[PDB]
Amino acid sequence: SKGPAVGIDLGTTYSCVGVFQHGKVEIIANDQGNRTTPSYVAFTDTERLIGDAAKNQVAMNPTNTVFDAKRLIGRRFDDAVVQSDMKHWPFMVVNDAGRPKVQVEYKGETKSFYPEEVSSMVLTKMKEIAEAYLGKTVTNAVVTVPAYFNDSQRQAAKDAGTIAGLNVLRIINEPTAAAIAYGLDKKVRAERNVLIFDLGGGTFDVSILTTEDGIFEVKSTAGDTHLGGEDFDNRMVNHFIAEFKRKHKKDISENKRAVRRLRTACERAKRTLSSSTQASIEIDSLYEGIDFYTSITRARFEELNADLFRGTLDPVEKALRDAKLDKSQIHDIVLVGGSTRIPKIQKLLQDFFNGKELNKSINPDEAVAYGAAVQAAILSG
Ligand SMILES: Nc1ncnc2c1ncn2[C@@H]1O[C@H](COP(=O)(O)OP(=O)(O)O)[C@@H](O)[C@H]1O
Repeated sequence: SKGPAVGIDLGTTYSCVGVFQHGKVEIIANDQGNRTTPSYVAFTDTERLIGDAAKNQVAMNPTNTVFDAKRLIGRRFDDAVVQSDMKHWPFMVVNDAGRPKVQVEYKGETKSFYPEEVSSMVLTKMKEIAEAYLGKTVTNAVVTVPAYFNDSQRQAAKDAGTIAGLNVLRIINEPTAAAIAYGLDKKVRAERNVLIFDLGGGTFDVSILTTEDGIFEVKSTAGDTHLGGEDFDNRMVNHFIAEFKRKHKKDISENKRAVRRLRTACERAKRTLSSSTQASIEIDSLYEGIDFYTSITRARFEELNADLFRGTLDPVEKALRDAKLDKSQIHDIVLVGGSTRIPKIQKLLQDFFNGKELNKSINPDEAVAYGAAVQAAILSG
């Protein structure tokens, strides 16, 4: 026997899967052709679309396109963290005897779903993707939950795998995976103090990790659970909403769809802003048939979020305090999280540790997956 054993990075927002076949951990590409998937589950009149095609339909299907599934998993309905977010989603999360589900309308009927199977649904597609490129049925996986996950959330995110059909070997911490990606545990026989800076698409996770000879210990976590990628897009989306409104003197705001088209355009823009210094927002017949055609500077950009971009440096210290370690004591700075591609966030942190070089060679949206797959081979039999 042998069996392809994949490591999956289930995200909050996006999830990436990857395997390591003889020598390299290759990161299973996507049907549309991406190294990701946005963690989106949609129910319409005909079908239930997971992955990308779901995310694309969220304007034209608001009330019945479920997402941010990972924020519910683990908690009971009467929890605080659910009560706050309950006021921020186009769908409905209800209670069923203390436990929550998402109520939506699937193929004309009205059904309800338990977080672990909304999150399972993603795994299922994530499952298929592994099968697509490898050419065989994939049963073994290793999943990533953040450091702040308690048994409740683990036993659920473990359960998303079981229900997906997956036989989950072990279930590990994101920050840890990252450190393993870089082989920071493959060490040189001293003690190790490592730092993880995930800056997701919705979550800012910071961790300071001690490797005491081959083994990790999870030291101190920290961050803003509502600061992230989308927020950055919101500042852009909020800006152009203004520039256009003032260019024509016609406000778009309360137009659910006009809003989204710009949205996805600001996203596209922001990403290239990490290499190029100029973005180009090009949306045809946006609103009242008017076209929108403009640009945004990388300069202009960094100043839009500047208040937020800058502020992240704060938890770095804050963990480092609880961690009972000085800036210097860290032997590794690992840039995990997609958003860490923004060069403004990069230098801010690189300056913060005073010139130190940053561990950023692997694509900050994959990284947590890379190890997930690696830690798998070891566990693979
Ligand atoms: N080249 C890029 N430049 C800037 N931001 C990016 C780039 N690529 C992706 N992002 C952003 O990073 C976020 C994705 O991080 P994500 O993959 O969700 O982390 P996790 O998987 O830990 O949730 C998205 O909001 C996306 O817009």
